[PDB]
Amino acid sequence: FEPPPGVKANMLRTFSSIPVSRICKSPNERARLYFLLAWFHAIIQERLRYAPLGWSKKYEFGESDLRSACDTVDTWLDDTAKGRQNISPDKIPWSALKTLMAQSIYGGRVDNEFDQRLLNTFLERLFTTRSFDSEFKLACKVD
Amino acid sequence: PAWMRTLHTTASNWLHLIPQTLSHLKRTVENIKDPLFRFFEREVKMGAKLLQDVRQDLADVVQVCEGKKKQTNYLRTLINELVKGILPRSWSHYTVPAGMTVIQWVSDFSERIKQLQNISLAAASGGAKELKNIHVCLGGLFVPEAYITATRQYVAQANSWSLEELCLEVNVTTSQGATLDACSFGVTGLKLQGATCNNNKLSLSNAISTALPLTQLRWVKQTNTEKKASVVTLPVYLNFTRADLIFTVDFEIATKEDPRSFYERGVAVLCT
Amino acid sequence: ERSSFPRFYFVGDEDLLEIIGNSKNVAKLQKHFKKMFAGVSSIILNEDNSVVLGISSREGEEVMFKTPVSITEHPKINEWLTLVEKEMRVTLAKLLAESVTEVEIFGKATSIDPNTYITWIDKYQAQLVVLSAQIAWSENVETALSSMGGGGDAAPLHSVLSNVEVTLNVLADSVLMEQPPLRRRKLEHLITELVHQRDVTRSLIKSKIDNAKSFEWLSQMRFYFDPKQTDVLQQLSIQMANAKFNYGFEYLGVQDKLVQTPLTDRCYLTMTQALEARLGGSPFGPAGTGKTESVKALGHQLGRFVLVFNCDETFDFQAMGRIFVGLCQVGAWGCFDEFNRLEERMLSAVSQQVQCIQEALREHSITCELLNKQVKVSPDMAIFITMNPNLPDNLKKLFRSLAMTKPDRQLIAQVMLYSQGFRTAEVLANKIVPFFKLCDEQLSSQSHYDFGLRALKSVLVSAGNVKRERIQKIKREKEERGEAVDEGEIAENLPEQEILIQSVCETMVPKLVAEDIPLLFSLLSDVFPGVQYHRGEMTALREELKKVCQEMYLTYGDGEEVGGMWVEKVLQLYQITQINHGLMMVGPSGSGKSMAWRVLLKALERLEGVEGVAHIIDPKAISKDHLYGTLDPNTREWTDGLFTHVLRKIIDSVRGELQKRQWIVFDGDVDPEWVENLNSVLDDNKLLTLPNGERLSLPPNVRIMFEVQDLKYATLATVSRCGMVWFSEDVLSTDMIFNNFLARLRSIPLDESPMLQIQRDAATIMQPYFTSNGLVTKALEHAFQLEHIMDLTRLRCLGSLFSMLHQACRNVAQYNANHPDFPMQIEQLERYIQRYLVYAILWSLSGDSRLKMRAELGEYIRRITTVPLPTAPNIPIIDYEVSISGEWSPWQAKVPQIEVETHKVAAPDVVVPTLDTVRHEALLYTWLAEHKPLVLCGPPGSGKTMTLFSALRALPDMEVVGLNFSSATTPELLLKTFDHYCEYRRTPNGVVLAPVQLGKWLVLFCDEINLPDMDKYGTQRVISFIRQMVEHGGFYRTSDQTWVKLERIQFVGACNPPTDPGRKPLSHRFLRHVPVVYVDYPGPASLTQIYGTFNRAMLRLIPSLRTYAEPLTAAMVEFYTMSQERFTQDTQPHYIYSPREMTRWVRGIFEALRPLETLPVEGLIRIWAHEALRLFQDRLVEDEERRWTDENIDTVALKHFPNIDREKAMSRPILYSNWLSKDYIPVDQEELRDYVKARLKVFYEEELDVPLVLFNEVLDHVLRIDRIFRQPQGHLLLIGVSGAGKTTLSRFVAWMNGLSVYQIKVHRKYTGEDFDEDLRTVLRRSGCKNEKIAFIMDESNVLDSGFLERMNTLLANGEVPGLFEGDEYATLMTQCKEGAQKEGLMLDSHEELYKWFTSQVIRNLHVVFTMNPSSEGLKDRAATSPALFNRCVLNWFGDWSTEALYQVGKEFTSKMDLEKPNYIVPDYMPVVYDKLPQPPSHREAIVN
Ligand SMILES: Nc1ncnc2c1ncn2[C@@H]1O[C@H](COP(=O)(O)OP(=O)(O)OP(=O)(O)O)[C@@H](O)[C@H]1O
Ligand SMILES: Nc1ncnc2c1ncn2[C@@H]1O[C@H](COP(=O)(O)OP(=O)(O)O)[C@@H](O)[C@H]1O
Ligand SMILES: Nc1ncnc2c1ncn2[C@@H]1O[C@H](COP(=O)(O)OP(=O)(O)O)[C@@H](O)[C@H]1O
Ligand SMILES: Nc1ncnc2c1ncn2[C@@H]1O[C@H](COP(=O)(O)OP(=O)(O)O)[C@@H](O)[C@H]1O
Repeated sequence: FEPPPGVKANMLRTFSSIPVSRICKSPNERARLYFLLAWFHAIIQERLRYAPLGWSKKYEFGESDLRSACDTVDTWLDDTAKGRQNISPDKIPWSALKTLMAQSIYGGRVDNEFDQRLLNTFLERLFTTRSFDSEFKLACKVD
Repeated sequence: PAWMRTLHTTASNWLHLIPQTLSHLKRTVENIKDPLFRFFEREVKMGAKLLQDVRQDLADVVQVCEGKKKQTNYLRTLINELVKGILPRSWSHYTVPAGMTVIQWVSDFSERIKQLQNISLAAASGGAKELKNIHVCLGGLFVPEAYITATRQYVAQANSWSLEELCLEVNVTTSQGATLDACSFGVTGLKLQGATCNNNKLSLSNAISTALPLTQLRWVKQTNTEKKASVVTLPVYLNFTRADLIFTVDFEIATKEDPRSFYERGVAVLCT
Repeated sequence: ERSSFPRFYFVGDEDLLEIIGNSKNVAKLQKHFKKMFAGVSSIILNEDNSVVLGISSREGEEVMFKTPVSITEHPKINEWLTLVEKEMRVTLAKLLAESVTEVEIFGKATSIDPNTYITWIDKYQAQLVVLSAQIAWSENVETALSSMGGGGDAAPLHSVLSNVEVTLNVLADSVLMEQPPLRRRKLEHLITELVHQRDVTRSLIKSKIDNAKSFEWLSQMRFYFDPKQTDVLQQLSIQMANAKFNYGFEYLGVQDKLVQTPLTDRCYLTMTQALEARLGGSPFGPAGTGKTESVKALGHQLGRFVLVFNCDETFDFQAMGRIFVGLCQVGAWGCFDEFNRLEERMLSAVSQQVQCIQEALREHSITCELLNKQVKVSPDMAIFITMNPNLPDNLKKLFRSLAMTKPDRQLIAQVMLYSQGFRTAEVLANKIVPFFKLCDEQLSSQSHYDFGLRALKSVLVSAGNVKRERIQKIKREKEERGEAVDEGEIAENLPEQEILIQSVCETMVPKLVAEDIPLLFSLLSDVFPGVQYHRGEMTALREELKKVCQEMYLTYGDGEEVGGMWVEKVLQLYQITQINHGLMMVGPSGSGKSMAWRVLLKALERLEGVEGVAHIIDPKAISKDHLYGTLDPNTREWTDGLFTHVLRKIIDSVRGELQKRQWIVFDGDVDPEWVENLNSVLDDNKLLTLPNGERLSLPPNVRIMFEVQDLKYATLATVSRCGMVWFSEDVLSTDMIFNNFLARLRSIPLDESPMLQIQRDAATIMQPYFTSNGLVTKALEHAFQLEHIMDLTRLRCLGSLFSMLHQACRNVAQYNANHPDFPMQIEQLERYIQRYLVYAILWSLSGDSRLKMRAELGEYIRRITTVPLPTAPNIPIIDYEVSISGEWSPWQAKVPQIEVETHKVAAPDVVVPTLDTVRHEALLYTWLAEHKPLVLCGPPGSGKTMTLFSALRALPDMEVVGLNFSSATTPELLLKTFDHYCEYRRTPNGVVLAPVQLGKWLVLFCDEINLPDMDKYGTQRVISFIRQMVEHGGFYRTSDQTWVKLERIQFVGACNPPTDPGRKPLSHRFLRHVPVVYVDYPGPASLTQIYGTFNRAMLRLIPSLRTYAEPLTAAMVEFYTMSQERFTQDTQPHYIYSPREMTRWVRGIFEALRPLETLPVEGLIRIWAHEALRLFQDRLVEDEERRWTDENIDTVALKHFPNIDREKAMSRPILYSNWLSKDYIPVDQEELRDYVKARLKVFYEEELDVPLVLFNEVLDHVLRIDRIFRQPQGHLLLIGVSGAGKTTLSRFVAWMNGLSVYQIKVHRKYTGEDFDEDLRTVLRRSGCKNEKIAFIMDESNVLDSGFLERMNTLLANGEVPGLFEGDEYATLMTQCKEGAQKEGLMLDSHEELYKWFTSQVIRNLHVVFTMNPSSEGLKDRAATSPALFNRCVLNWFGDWSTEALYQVGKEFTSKMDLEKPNYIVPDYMPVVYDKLPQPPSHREAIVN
């Protein structure tokens, strides 16, 4: 049994794995964050197949790292948004998420400096307040 | 057994392929003072030792193949590795891509020995001064980072500067249209994957690899000025496996380009 | 019991039992506190020893409890232990509050007063002051951010940064001037933390952070202190990111602070996130990147004790289990170092254990199953696993990962330089770090080289010490010249690149080889340009070295003078001693390391007035368990090891050894088994940790050095942890050795003065030949060019030459003594000494080579010397000897012509003198006079054991004890021999081992000294032990760990060439002390003489044949020649030939001849041919080899006995048997067949009924095997394909000759003890019963090599002492007493009856070994156990030949009737049977 390749399939598997109640919590923006996380996770995992180019070595960006990232997002959103139904996208602790998922999660396995640079580039591109606009591009010039 | 006959055939073919001998460099006090001569002498000694070991092992394999020699434990292990197509551990003393088989390793070793022979001939004809103006392929050398350090030491000693205050600048130009300055060292064989370099300017391209004609390494005093927003730092890996990081070059991207796109697409310089 | 107060759960059962038994003895509880506390090494009490006043750390810093715990009020051990711990935590919290308040007073200040700051630092602990600074800075930054919360406002945060800056300034002035070492460490830690705080505050200022909740501030490690908190333990909380930890408040004492570099911060963040998420972290990455340290620093900063295990290949479990359950109950962290090195099964087991513990930890987010017990896992427990490249599959989901790819060396330096007080630290760091990168890359690779982080750290600490010393020197100069004293002025005008260069040189130049010294300088010129250093000579030390060298007869020099290099090396050793506590003198043996450090110690004692004491310990000879200490698995008693014993003795300061200078020299090879424990001592912590947990602090005066010749097997860890001094062989030039020998000869008498005058005259005579570029030096240079049987060491040849010259002086003294009227005059003395010197070079430099290279050396020395030499046209000077009259007389005249007694032919004892015999006798006499151990190396046989034995028995006062070393030899054998033949006696010098017999020099002859197997690190334990007693003149008794001085004990060894299979080359360090004499096979002339004597003595039985003695011997030699030329060892492993075969030939001919009163020449030729076939033909494998042997013996017989008839003397059926005739006269094959067929019928009727067909090979085999049984100690190595009938014929012969067959019933569970018991039963069944046993062995019955070792000892001694011991030995004694009473011999003592038992076994017991013809297996069997090839005779059954198959077929298919008259003879008959009848019948065709 193998996971079907495809960003769509990876995102579907990630969304199915996470319980539906957790993604739908008091802050309505939380789900948005989770989606971004899922996308980012998918992208990272889908760059593993092109090991010489997408990275430097086949890192173990497994489901444990995704669970850790979900837990970090949960804790930081609960701390920042103390039982608030809506929170402004700027008020989201973006810096905490970027730093933790660049150094602690997804970065503990990264030993090459340039792989860390690539991870930082991905995090700064995706995790930002500008994502909460309808004009945000998850990718550019795909085809 | 037919495996014995075909191993004889391939051993004879390789013994024909590999060059015969390598000449050690002549020691001299003035040459000893020169750091480039020291590095190249170390490389020559290592290459000659490995070449002699490989040639003697192949001769022993051939003698066993005639039946004139019995397979000792080392010889038996070498024969087993040869038949299975795996690289013998004794032969591999320099860093080698993991997936490379025996035949490619012999070809690479032959090319490296040819380069070393040319280098030794040039050094014997002249000296360290001529040794400075030799265009050397980083992949061909056994330890290219030692060569980078040797160039840094040579530039520091020539101008009486300290090593830590020197920084590296890369000028990618054609071999014919190149200027050999005091601090400039020529390097060939570098290949850029993910981009094309024209007039020392990087442009994104869909080509798998663009061969850099001649890279000039220049050691200059630390200007203590921040690098421009168009400056991108590119790793230089030894082989396509991207397991060895020799050093980092700094290029100027062309206008309308984004350094983040350069980071994402995995643009890198490869020695081979 | 341990469930309540789990903190003392840390210790094992041993310490629990000790604390229970010695609960009232609180003074004996300090070891437990050392075990479980991190920094606390003792508890401070009053004189009554009844109230716990406080705690004290290993450095000497102590903390006084605010409310002392009274032990009297709480007699229970656990109650008062818990009270003490709670008191220590509360008092630490209160002191933290006090120091935080004090530093807050210091905080928010324009300037600080140095005196008040130093007083505050002295008042509190290093950990406490660092924590107070952290708390104050954190609170200040939080207040600044609270003010900034408005946004777009003025920034007093700058002031906070400025505040740090200003206090940093005073620190930069505090460490410049001299401080106590403890306050120095406090200042260093405070400076490191202040630099980190300044850097992070600068980063905050750059980021313009204006919110207290901004993540950039939240990532930084924050401390929060709440006086208002009721619980003092919860007053301090360490919050970083979202993770929160309560401070441990446990006393760390003083620990090494780790500069918090970017990476370490990332590590802090990752591990804190992992611990908050309730799963451990794994900081994987290369070696020396901070993996372990970073974990320890994180644990200490939280106030916790980390237990860092070592996961070496040799790893303990029960200790690991107890230590791990102790940590689990305690809650202290546990770190694993290099997890991947563990064995796969070991890895799986430990991974399962940590999986269970981690699952328990996550469940707590509570007891778990550990060692079949319930262990309460505290929530604070954490586990870290450092790896080197992955985690086991069962742990990949339970542990976060982190990459320690590369440490921040450029910062680590800068920060440590600012800690030492260096100005311009940034430039110095940016220079030093790339310089060490260059050293690690550009310098040639060596085993002892090390340029890692630990090096940088040390080098920089040494640089700080050097700068402080230079500051003090300039201050003293200013005090003496003028009075203007200003520390800042001295510091400002002080060059600092020069200080760094000097420290780098003092630390690294000693370890550099001769070629790498200039390169380093060039490297410095590349990194520190234009700045040079000059080494400061130690004039007082140079004078003391000169005096000590004069006193010890060593050559001393300065600079380019002779001995200058050695003096510089001694000075470098002194510098390394000054700047390190752990030394390593690496260099080839003979470089003067031992004498270098001895002379340095003596000079230091005579200079500084501090008397030095040196303890020399050999680590490899002793056992590691005895080296460090033994903990009983059951009684749990701790007996300190040799190193532990001497360290505890030094620490105890019983006789002022703390005042003294103690040097523990680990003379011997180093391997990563024992030194792993020493890794905890060689670091900056300087403590010895024992498996019981008791840790001993290393005193400052103690220095640990490893006088080790090579470092090819030592790990990089130990290489990096101690200073290195390289002693190249060029350090000790030959002229120095010559000068030392001449000075010792001129100064000390040889006996212990007339002979002193003789020695002075001899030294004057040989002074011209011992000069530089003299005769001896050129001869030695030429001798190194030759080939030698063993490895050539310069000191070996020089020592042998010096010993032989001492013998020359003794001969001169003896001549003078025996001629009182005319003492030898000066001219004869010069002639004698010159000629003896030439002979001495000849027999010393080439005494271990073949005759051809001996002749080559003779020709070379004849060419180069001027001493008069013999004028023999072709005879080399070696066959010549130097008479006491100073004349060259031939050795042949010294050779007599003795006629052995007729009954004494081929006897074991008799030795026929010859040229080699007399020459080796003289050499042995000389090397035995000086008691110098020597090794007789030569091919098997070759007359080595007997030549030595004859010399030793000729010597009257030197008894001999033989010890057959095997591949499993261990020093316990030597200890057993020592306690068997010698005794320990208490003398004023000390305990001394001496022979029980007075006035006797016990010679421990070792039959196979190179046979013992070497360890995986190229070390032979017995060889190291022998070297130890030979060079140190004694060893170490491990029962009480005391130096035993050997008295009247000397060693002599013999061995086959190391090139032979199963032979390991000896150590060069050992070979230095033992001259090697090469006893080659006797030449054709020597064999001719020796065996002509034997034949002449033999043939005296029959005078009518006497005149044939001369040719027969020649023939016996002649044929033998081509044998050794034809069946060389290359063809087959057992194709060896020696004079032993010729001796067996002579013995067999004599045994055949003794019965017979008269016998013609043809009968003698028949006997000789029979013996030649039975010796030089059965060993053969191929048929053509046997045909060649038969044809060659035929040709030899006609060549040497021409006037004989070939048909009678050399009849093809050569069958000799005593079955039919009473005497051993040849018998016809048919009559022998009939008799053995009748015996086979009786065999069927009585024993097992298996039909045996009697083909002609069976006759020969049943004859040879019977021959072997009839001879005493008849042992056979039957070789043949299985089923050919080796056991079948062995049982048959044993039954016929009355020997009872005994085979061992071997199964899978047949252990070594079962085989030992069977051997004991057989020994009882053979000697105690006088009943001959045929012992049936097959290699299938062999399940282990130990079986072969016991059999080897049995074959080589006729018995094995190992089997029979204690009650078993007493039962044997009773049995042999009864047996001797029955046979008629009355013996009382155990020794005489044991010897009678050995004689009975050697005459009765007969062991046979059956094996299949595996040629490679044959070689391995020969190499592993030499006895099966030494004296055991082996036959080649092989497979049944074509004739044999034909006879088997006919005899078995005789019953069936393949008689077909319709059969017609074909034109072509495919004949395969050699003797097939010309008409094939149908039955014949079927058998064919
Ligand atoms: N300075 C010196 N001048 C003259 N002779 C010396 C000097 N130093 C040592 N020797 C002599 O040279 C030899 C060196 O022996 P030493 O044991 O010191 O060497 P080593 O290298 O330590 O050997 P090992 O490691 O086996 O102990 C001895 O014979 C000693 O007497
Ligand atoms: N951040 C640091 N600050 C100070 N010293 C450090 C730091 N990182 C590493 N070191 C030093 O580098 C060496 C590495 O030793 P260790 O931590 O055992 O490495 P590893 O576990 O990778 O083998 C030690 O001497 C340690 O003190
Ligand atoms: N000079 C000699 N006189 C008498 N026998 C000798 C002489 N030289 C050699 N031999 C014979 O050679 C054999 C030598 O065997 P041995 O010295 O015991 O072997 P190893 O020294 O290997 O134990 C002896 O059996 C002895 O009979
Ligand atoms: N001379 C012989 N004639 C007939 N059979 C024989 C003879 N020698 C051995 N055998 C056969 O060999 C068998 C036993 O072989 P054994 O001696 O145990 O083999 P190994 O040589 O391994 O000891 C017996 O069953 C017997 O029949």
